[PDB]
Amino acid sequence: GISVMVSRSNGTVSPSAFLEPFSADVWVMMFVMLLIVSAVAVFVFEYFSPVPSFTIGKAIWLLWGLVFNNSVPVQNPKGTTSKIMVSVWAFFAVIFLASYTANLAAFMIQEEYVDQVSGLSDKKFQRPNDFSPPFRFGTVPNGSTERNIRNNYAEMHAYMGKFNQRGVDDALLSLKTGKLDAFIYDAAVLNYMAGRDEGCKLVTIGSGKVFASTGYGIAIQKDSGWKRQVDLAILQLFGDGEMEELEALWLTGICHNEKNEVMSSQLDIDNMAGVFYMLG
Amino acid sequence: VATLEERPFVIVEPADPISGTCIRDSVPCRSQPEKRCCKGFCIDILKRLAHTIGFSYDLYLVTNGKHGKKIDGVWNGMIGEVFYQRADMAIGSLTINEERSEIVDFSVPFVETGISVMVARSNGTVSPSAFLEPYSPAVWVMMFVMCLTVVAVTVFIFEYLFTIGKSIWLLWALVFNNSVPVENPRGTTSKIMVLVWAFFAVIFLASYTANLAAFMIQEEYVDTVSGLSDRKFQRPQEQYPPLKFGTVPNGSTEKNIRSNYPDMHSYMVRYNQPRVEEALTQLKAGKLDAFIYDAAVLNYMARKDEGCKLVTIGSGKVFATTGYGIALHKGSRWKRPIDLALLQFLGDDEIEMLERLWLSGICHEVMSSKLDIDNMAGVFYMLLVAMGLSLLVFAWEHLVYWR
Amino acid sequence: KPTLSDGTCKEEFTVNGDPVKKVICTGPNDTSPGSPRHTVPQCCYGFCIDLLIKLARTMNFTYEVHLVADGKFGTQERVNNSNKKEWNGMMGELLSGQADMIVAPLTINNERAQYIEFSKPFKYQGLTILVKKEIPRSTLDSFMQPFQSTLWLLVGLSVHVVAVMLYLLDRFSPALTLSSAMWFSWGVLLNSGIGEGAPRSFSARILGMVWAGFAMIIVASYTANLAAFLVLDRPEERITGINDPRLRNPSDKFIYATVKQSSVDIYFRRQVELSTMYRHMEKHNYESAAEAIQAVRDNKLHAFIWDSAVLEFEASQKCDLVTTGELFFRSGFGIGMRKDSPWKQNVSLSILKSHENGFMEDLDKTWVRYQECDSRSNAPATLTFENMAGVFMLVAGGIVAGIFLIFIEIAYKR
Amino acid sequence: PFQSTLWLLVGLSVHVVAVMLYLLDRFSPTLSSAMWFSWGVLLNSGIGEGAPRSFSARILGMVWAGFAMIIVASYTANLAAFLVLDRPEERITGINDPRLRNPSDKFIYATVKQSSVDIYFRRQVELSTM
Amino acid sequence: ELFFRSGFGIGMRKDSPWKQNVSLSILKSHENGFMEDLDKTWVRYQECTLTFENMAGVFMLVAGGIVAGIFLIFIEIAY
Ligand SMILES: *[C@@H]1O[C@H](CO)[C@@H](O[C@@H]2O[C@H](CO)[C@@H](O)[C@H](O)[C@H]2NC(C)=O)[C@H](O)[C@H]1NC(C)=O
Ligand SMILES: *[C@@H]1O[C@H](CO)[C@@H](O)[C@H](O)[C@H]1NC(C)=O
Ligand SMILES: *[C@@H]1O[C@H](CO)[C@@H](O)[C@H](O)[C@H]1NC(C)=O
Ligand SMILES: *[C@@H]1O[C@H](CO)[C@@H](O)[C@H](O)[C@H]1NC(C)=O
Ligand SMILES: N[C@@H](CCC(=O)O)C(=O)O
Ligand SMILES: N[C@@H](CCC(=O)O)C(=O)O
Repeated sequence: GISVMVSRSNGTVSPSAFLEPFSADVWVMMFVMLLIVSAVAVFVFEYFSPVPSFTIGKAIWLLWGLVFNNSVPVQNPKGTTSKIMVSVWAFFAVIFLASYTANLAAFMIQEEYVDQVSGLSDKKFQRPNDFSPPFRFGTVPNGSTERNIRNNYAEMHAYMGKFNQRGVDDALLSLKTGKLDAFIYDAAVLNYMAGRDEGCKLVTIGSGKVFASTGYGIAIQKDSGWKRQVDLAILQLFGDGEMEELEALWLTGICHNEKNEVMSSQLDIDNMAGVFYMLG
Repeated sequence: VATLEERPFVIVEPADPISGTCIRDSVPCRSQPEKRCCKGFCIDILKRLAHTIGFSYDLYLVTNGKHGKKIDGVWNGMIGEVFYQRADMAIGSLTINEERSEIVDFSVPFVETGISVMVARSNGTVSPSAFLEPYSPAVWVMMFVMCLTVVAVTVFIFEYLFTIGKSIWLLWALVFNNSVPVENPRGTTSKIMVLVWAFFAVIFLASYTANLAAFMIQEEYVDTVSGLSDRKFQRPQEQYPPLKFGTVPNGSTEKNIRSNYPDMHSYMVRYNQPRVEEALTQLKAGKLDAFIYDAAVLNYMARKDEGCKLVTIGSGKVFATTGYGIALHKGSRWKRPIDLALLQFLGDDEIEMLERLWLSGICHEVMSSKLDIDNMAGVFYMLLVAMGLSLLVFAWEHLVYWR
Repeated sequence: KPTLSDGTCKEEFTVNGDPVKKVICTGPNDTSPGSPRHTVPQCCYGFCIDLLIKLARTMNFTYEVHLVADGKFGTQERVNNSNKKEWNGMMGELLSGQADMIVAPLTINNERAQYIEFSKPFKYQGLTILVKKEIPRSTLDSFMQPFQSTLWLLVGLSVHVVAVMLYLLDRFSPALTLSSAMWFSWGVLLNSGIGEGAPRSFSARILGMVWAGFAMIIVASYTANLAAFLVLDRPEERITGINDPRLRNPSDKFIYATVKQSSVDIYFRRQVELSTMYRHMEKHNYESAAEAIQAVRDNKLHAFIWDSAVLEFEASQKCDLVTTGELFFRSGFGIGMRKDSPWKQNVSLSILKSHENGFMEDLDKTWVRYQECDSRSNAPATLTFENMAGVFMLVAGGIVAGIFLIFIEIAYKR
Repeated sequence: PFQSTLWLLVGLSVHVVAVMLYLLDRFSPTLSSAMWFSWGVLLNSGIGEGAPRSFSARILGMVWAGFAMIIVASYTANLAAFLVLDRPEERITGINDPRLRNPSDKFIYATVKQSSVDIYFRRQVELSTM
Repeated sequence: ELFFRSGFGIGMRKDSPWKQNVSLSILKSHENGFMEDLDKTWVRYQECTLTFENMAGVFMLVAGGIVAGIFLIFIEIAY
C-alpha cells in the first residue's frame, strides 16, 4: 500500500501516571475515614479518661502525617487506652502505601505507548503551517506512491516540493539525524527496512498498516496468450505452502517491531506534569 | 522385519473396515491373523531406507516377549526372533547393549538414550539468603566506615559555636527511616550536617526494595535431588521416611541396575509397575516419588503432559548413554548399506526435521510462592547474634566496673 | 433481516445520520436440513451490498438479488454414476446459468479459477484460529497473601520477646519503665509517632540497633513480594499457528472444526502431509460460520479455522472470545463471473479505482472498524474497594475495641 | 529516571513556598523556621520544632506532604522498571538466523580449516551463500 | 542451539581385527559408570549486582559535603 515511518525517538510519554493505581473512589472515602477516627478520639477516648489540652486540630494533623510518613513534629494524645487506637490506624497506613507502589510497578512493567501520528488524514500532514516548527515529510518521486498523492491531496503536494529524497537508502540515513521526520513509501519495503535495522530504532505507523492496498504483478504484454497459464501457476503456489517458505527465507528480519515493550524511560519535565498542576 | 509398539515411536491403530484396507501414509502390520496400519517415528525411517537402497519388507508385531530377555539359554521378543533366524531386521526402540551385541550386530545409533529420573514438580522456592544475597560484600564493607567518619566530625565540631553515644543513635537512625525518638543538635552548622546523610537514606531505601523485588520475580528453579548417586537411592532404609521408586522390569534399564547396584535392586522389586502410561498416574496420585526409565521416552512424556507438572532430574541429565539401533543377523552383509545410509541423513537435516514432527511438545518456568518462615529464616539468625552480643557487652562492663 | 409489513425494509439511520442503503433479497426461509424450503422476500444490507450499488451506477446495469439455494459456498464432489464430478452451492449456480455475478466473500484458489473468472481482490485476508478466552481471574481479597499465616503470629510474638528484654537488660546494668519500653518496639514496627521511652544503657542501646534494621527488612520484602503477584500471574494455554504440536496429533480432549464445503476443505486435502488431523474434522464440520461461533461460546468446540476478515469482527463485538495464531493462507476475495463475459474488464477497473479514491477505506471505516470492547493489553490490575476489605474492616471494626479498653482502665482506677 | 532539568526546579520549588508560608501565618490574627519545616518533609527527617500554628499553613502543609510522597513512590517504580526491562539483544539463536544466512560484511564468522564443519556445509546446496 | 549431532569415535583401518573388541570395551565402559568418572575429573569441575560501582556519585558528595561544611565553619567562627 502506502505506509509511514517515524523516528521512534519521541514516541509518546504517559502523563498523569500518579493516579493510575487505586481509583477515584478509594481516595474520596479515605478522607471520611480520616476524620471519623479523629472525631471519636477527642470526644470519647481522651475526654472520658484520666490524664494543656488535646485540640481537634492536632488530632486531624497527627492522624494525617502517618499516612504519608511521619516527618513533622506533633504531640501525641495522653491516656493508656488512647495509645492502642492510634496504633490500629497506623497499621492501615503501612499497608496502604505498600500496595500502592506494588501496583505502580505493574503498570510501568507493561507500559503501552501511542504513535505520534494517526495517518495521512491527520492534520499534521493536511495543514502543517499552523504549528511549532513545521512537520517534515517527503517521498521519492516518479512512482505510484507519489502519483496517488498528486490526485487526492493536491493542497499538500506543493509543500513536499522542497523535501524530495533520492532513494530509500539515502532517506533512512537522514530520517534519524533530523532533516526530515516522516517517510512515505510503499508498505512492503518499509516493513522490511523496519525489520532489518539494528536496535529497533525505527518503527512503522500502525505496526503494519497500509493505506491504499494494491498488490504486485507481472506486466504481461496486452492481449497475450500466456495470461491464463501464468495465473494458474501463481494461484497454485499458495495452495502448496511454497510461498510461505519464500516469505520466511527472504522477508524475515531480526527486530520484532510488533511488540511495544518499551525498555524503561527517563521521565522529563513534560512527563510529570499533572503532579505540578496539583501544586498550583 | 519385526516391530513392537512403543507409543511415540511406533503407533498401532486398527485398519478402517469401510474400505477393508489400510489408511493413506501408513504400512500394514500383520500381527501373529489380522491386518492394521502402523505409523510413527521409527516406521517413517524404514520407508526412507527402502527408497535409497531398495528391498521388500512386511512388518509384523512380535508376540513372544518384550524387547528381549534371557531365560538361561533362550531369548524372546524382537531380539529372540532375530537371533533364531525367524526374521532379518528388528527396527524400533531397541537400546544398544553389550549382552545383546555379542550375538546380533546393531547399526549406527540415530537417537540418544540413557537412563534418567522423572519426578513431580513442586512449589517454587527462593534462596534463604535473599535478605542479603543480591548485595555484594563491597556494599557493606564501605557502608559503616562512612558512618564512623561522620559521627566524629559532628561531635568534634560541636565544641565550636552532644555525647558520642547520642551521635550513634541520631545519625545512624536516619538510614532505617525516622521511627525512633532522637536528640538533635541546635547549631547552625550541625543541622546542615544531618541533612546530607538523610538524602542517601532515601536512595538506599528506594534501591533496596527494587532489587529484592526484581531479583525475586525472575530466578532459577531449585532442584530437589541429584542423580542415582544420591544416598537415598543407594541406601533407602537409612532414612526415617522411606522413599518410593521403581522401574518396569524385563529390559535394559533393569539389567543395568542389577549388575551395578544389587543392594538397591533387592529393594525395588516390591515397587514395580507393568507399563509406562499406567505408572504415570501413580506419580500424579502421590503413590510413588520417582521413576527410572530410558531417557528418550521420559523426555517426550515430560512434554506431552497436561499442566506440565512433571520434570526430570537435572533438567535432562542422562546416565549411561546408549542410543537406539537396528538389529541384524550377525552376518547380514546388509549392514554396510545401512550404516552408510543413516549417516547420510545427518549430513542433511532430514533426521532433525522428523524430531520436530513427532518428538516435540509444549513447555520445554517460574512459580510465585509465599515467603513462609523457612525462606526468611536466614535473617532471623541476624537477630539471634544481636541478642547474644548484648550479653557479651553486659558481662564486660560489669567486670571492669568491679575492678 | 426479515422484512417489515407491506414487504418494505424498515427505515433506519447510522450513527452519523446517514440513511443506510438496502435492497430486497428473495431467498429461502427456514433452511434447516430435512425441511421444505419456501421463498419469501427479505432485506439485505452490508459491506458487499454497499459495494454492489456503487458498481451498478458506474457501469450502468440493473440488478436483482437473490440468496443462494442451499447455503453452501462451493466445491467439487463426485456423482453416484462414475465420476462426472460437478460443483455445488453458490459456486455451481454461476456455471449453470441461474446467476451471473457472485457478489459475496469468495476466496480465489486454483480449483475454482479453472472454470470461472475472478476479479482483482477487494479485501486481503488470511486464515486464523478462534479460541475461547478464559477468565483472567484475580487473587486479591486478603492481605495475608505475601506471608504465610505462620509468620505473622511469630513476628507479633517476636515483638513482645524483644520489648520485655529491654527492661531486664537496662535495669540490671549499673531507668525506663517496662510498659514504656513496650511502646518502643511497637513504635518501630508500625512507624508510628507514639512512645517516648528509649534505652539509655549502652548494653540496651546496641540491642535496639539491630531491631531497627529488622523492621526495614521485613516491610521492604513484603512490599517487594506484592510486585510478584502482579507480573507473574498469567497462564499460557494457546495455539501457535498451524504448526502447534497439539494440532498434528489429535486427542479426545481437543476438538476443532471448520465450515462444510468451503475453501478450507480444498486447502486441507490438496496438501498431503496434513492428512492425519483433517480426518478428525470430517465428523465435526459445522453447517454455517455463524453457528460454529455460537458452539464455541457453549464450550462444545475448542478451536475454529475460518477467514481472518470475519473472526476479527466477531472478536470485537463478542469480546468473550479472542483470536490466536498467525495467518497461514492469504488470498483476497473476488467478484467472480462466468468465464468469457463482456463485463469482465470494466469490473476489474472499477475496483482498482475504488482503492485509490479512499472509498474501500471508507466502507471499512463504517462497517468493520467500530470499536465496542478493548483487547487484552497484558494483565492490567487496578485497585478498587472490592479488592481491599480486610484492611478496611480492621480499622472500622477495631474502633469498638477501644470502647472495651476504656471500661477496664477506669475500673482499675476504682 | 529524572533529568537535571527536574533537579533544577526541585531546589527552588521547595524553597519558594517557604517564604510564602512565613508570609501567610505572620500577617493573620521566621524564614529560618520555615526552611527546616518544608525541607525536612521531603527527606523525612524530624528536624526543627516549628509548627503551623495558623490554619492556613496546616492545610497547605497537608497537601504539601502528598507532593513528597508521590516523588518517592514513583521514583522507586522507575528504578525497579529498568532492571526487568533491560536486554540489549545480541544473541544469534543458532542456525536459520537471518543475520547469519545473509552476511552484512561486518558480521564476520569463521571456523577451523579442513575439519568436519566444512564437509557439512559444502554438501548442502542451500548453504552456498554463506 | 545444537544443529549437527554426531558422536566421536576411534578410527581404524577397514580390515582391522580389533573392531569386535574395541567396539565392546566402549560399550562396557558406559555401563560400569567409568566414563562418568572421566566426565568429572577432566570436564565438569570448573564453574568460574549494585556493588560498589554505580554509586560513586553519592560517595563523593558525602566527603564533598564534609569539605563544603568545613569552609563554612570558619565563616561561622568569624561571625
Ligand atoms: C575379543 O574377545 C574374544 C573373547 O571375548 C576373544 O576370543 C578369545 O580370544 C582368546 C585369545 O587368545 C582365545 O584364546 C580364545 O580361544 C578366544 N575365544 C574364546 C571363546 O575365548 C577374541 O580373541 C578377542 N579379539 C581380539 C582381536 O583379540
Ligand atoms: C524523476 O523524474 C524527473 C522528471 O523527468 C527526472 O528529472 C528525475 O531524474 C527522475 N528521478 C528522480 C530520482 O528524481
Ligand atoms: C517379565 O518377564 C517374566 C518372565 O516370565 C514374566 O513372568 C513377567 O510377567 C514379565 N513382566 C511383565 C510382563 O511386566
Ligand atoms: C467498458 O468501458 C468502456 C469504456 O467506455 C466501454 O467502451 C465498454 O463498452 C465497456 N464495456 C462493458 C461491457 O461495460
Ligand atoms: N513500489 C513503488 C516504489 C516507488 C515509489 O513508491 O515511489 C513502485 O514501484 O512504483
Ligand atoms: N526400551 C529399552 C528399555 C526398556 C525398559 O527399561 O523397560 C529396552 O527395551 O531395552
